Amino acid sequence: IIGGTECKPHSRPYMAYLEIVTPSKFCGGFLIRRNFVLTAAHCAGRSITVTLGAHNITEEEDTWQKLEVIKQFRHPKYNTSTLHHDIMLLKLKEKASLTLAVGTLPFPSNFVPPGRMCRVAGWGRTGVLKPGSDTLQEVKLRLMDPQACSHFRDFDHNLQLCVGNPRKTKSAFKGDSGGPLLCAGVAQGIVSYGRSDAKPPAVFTRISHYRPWINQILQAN
Amino acid sequence: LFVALYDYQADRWTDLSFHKGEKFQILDASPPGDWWEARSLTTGETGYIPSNYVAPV
Repeated sequence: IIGGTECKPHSRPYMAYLEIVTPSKFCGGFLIRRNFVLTAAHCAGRSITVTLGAHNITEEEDTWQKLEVIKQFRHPKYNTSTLHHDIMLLKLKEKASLTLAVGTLPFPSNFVPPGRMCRVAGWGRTGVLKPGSDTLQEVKLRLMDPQACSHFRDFDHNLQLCVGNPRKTKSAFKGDSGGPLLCAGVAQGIVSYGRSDAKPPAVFTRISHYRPWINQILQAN
Repeated sequence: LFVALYDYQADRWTDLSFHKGEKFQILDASPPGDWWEARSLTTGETGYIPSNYVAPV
């Protein structure tokens, strides 16, 4: 999270932390079911460890729950030129235990417009040339006219959200990928990608679009 | 295992920058797209790269 503040610890009990190996790599995600994490497809990997209950990602706390992802549901449409369909589902090896510091973020039993504010949270870098944040950070961003992402490689306002005012620094950055964009407390987008120089807006996966692909998976599993 | 034939500064924070002569351990070449997931032998970094850009030894 570039230009945010550290969260109130465990205030975001859905926040998943992903540890992916092929080397190692790290992403965000969020918990939608007791055995499912929602993330992005460019995080896929040989094997992945999932830490839940964390605030400081380097301090082992008792709220923590590390679980082995035993299935990977990469969206089949996922394409690496446009980074369309940057969404992936993960079946955890074990149903997590719902506490205070660890909780699911349910989806209602709606296409979202530019204008509103939103929030995303993550342990990603807090600046272009900085390290990933030890502690979970968050930031409030605005939904933009998709002509604001116009110069993004094949931006599609139906598959993607254009998140973050260009007149601010506040933005999601590297490592924050897979983390939920929560609009008024509802997940509406997953951090996908953005500029190398960290200039906003960044491209978020439009949740609404893939909600059936999702419904299908959780049902058949 | 792949090499670089030209210097390259990526646009997306999902992709690697690299120089001529840099070398790469590819990782996920399955997704449909110009780009493969690789690992810099030079920086140790993981990210996507252009497949018309690199060359195998």
